[PDB]
Amino acid sequence: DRINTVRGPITISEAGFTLTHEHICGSSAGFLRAWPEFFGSRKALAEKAVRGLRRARAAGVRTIVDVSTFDIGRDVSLLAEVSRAADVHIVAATGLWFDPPLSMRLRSVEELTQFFLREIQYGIEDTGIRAGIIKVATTGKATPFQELVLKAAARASLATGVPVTTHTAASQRDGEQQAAIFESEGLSPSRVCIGHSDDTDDLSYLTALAARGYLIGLDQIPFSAIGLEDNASASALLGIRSWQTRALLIKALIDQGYMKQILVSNDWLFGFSSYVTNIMDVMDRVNPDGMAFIPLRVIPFLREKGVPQETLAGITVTNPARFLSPTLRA
Amino acid sequence: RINTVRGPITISEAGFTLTHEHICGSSAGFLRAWPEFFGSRKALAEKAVRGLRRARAAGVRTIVDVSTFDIGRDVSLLAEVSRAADVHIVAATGLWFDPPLSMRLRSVEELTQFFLREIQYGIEDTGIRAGIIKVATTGKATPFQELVLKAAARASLATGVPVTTHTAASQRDGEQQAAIFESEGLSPSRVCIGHSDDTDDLSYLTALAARGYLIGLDQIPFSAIGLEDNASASALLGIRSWQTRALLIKALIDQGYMKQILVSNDWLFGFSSYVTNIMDVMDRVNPDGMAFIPLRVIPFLREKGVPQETLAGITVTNPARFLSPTLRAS
Ligand SMILES: [Zn+2]
Ligand SMILES: [Zn+2]
Ligand SMILES: [Zn+2]
Ligand SMILES: [Zn+2]
Repeated sequence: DRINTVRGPITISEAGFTLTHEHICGSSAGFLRAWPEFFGSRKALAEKAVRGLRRARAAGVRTIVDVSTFDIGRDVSLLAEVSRAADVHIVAATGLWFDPPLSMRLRSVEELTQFFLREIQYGIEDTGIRAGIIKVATTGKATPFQELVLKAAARASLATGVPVTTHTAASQRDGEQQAAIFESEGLSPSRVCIGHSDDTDDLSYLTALAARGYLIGLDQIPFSAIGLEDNASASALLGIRSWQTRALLIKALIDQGYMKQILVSNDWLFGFSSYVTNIMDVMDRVNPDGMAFIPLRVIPFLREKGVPQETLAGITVTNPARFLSPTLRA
Repeated sequence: RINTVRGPITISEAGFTLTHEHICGSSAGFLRAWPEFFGSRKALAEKAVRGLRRARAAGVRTIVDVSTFDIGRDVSLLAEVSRAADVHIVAATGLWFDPPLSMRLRSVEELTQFFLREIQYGIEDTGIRAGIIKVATTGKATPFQELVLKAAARASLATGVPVTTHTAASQRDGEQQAAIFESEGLSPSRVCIGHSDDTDDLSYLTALAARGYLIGLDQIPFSAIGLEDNASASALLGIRSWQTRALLIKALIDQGYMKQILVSNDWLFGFSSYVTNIMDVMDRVNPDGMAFIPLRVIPFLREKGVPQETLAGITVTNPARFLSPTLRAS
């Protein structure tokens, strides 16, 4: 009956409209503290984040889930600062993404389980801030280390009730192997979001996962390099499908009967250091609305396509609350 | 003056100096996220303080902690143990073998700016300035490692701070490193070619020394003799005896290169980037820790006929000439 945020526990009712896959800053462990000038300054980054969260809040957002892991350079002290300033709840994450350092890559399943548990049950670093979600990643068939991470995430979820959310390459149908590994651990699909699922046009891939009880993360809705296709780096990151094509997958899954299984987000951020230097600016040029893109553009778009407001409130309020509220078994 | 974690020191203050050491071999952010890996931060600090006090009692006055950003260098911890043990510690900038994406994606100009920040401004928000630049290859340089070497040469050329390297001596890495450094105009007198004790190729070593390079014979206690079937320890430590490594010091002395020699242990008080208990295995191999050089190597060389004055030149005179900022130490 409580969800952990960077400001402490909140009720299901307090979470309200929740974006389930976002970032304050996509970076690397230790990088923000070592080279804040990469972002102009820590101050400038903080300011940009407060502005964006305030705009999001004005558009209706009440909570974001920051799925930045240790190796995404998650700085929960920065999260707490911006959450306070903007009055938007922020759920922090544990887990590991694609850039684990050696001190992580060398660890056993038992050790990784202890680390994820520490961040959920005790706190992150010395902040006392506890993670409310576990983030994991594969890009095609899991490496041996990625298997350890998936197993450890499942075990941490099974001991705490905190859910697991994933990065996939939806083209490579990764959710299928992620699912297989989670189920081998006894994890309920009700505690798992298969993320970046909006990157495919193969509806049958999505429906098969949904039929199994998985949550489906349609979470890069504004990602498109339409208008900048000759920007190789931007095209690689954003793809060449329109935001409308991505958004229409939400309607497609509603129509199949899977509205309760849908989670929607922007996968936005206010700083971004793990890619080409100015990728943040390019992204802002693509989507000036930032995190407010879902409420301001996507919801009205789906309404115009015939989706009732009530269904959209279900997807953006009810589903996230059911996903996040700790349980074995949602 | 030479920048230490406690402030700039004069040449006269440096005394007996171990030029390639670590307080803790880890990964960026790792110590702060998972201090229990080390028992606790307190336990790690106590172990480091005990170890430095032992080194000091054996005559050590300064160590150069060549831990980079990606070795998880925590300069706040360095300052803490430096003050507690009364041993000078020089901190490092540069990059080693585990750069995260936020480093790997950076250009030569951006890396140069980062290294310069840590030398001229300070490390993180601590105001502690680096007194050396650490770089690394394992065989032929990767494209990224080339950028790191070029950026290190540029930062050295702007500041007078020297560059020290990790090599695979068996692959004669020193020759490519030298070539890249000189293609940037760097004086060999500002460069220590490190881990040079893992070779029997005296002609490779003397050729470099003759060109003005400093030769880092810096892993003298590294040996898995008595634990050869420990795959992980033998991979890290090798099977070359400590006596063989030490006799290379005498070999270079006997060929007239005493002024080009730098000696050290490459020791540490915590180690998280390898197998979990590697620190224990290492302490079982070399209970003297950083006091191995003064307690074991020096008397061994004395017994082999090397005059004390030569050993003082190597352990006191050479490191001071190496560390004191210049563009040409001659
Ligand atoms: Zn992702
Ligand atoms: Zn993301
Ligand atoms: Zn090394
Ligand atoms: Zn080292």
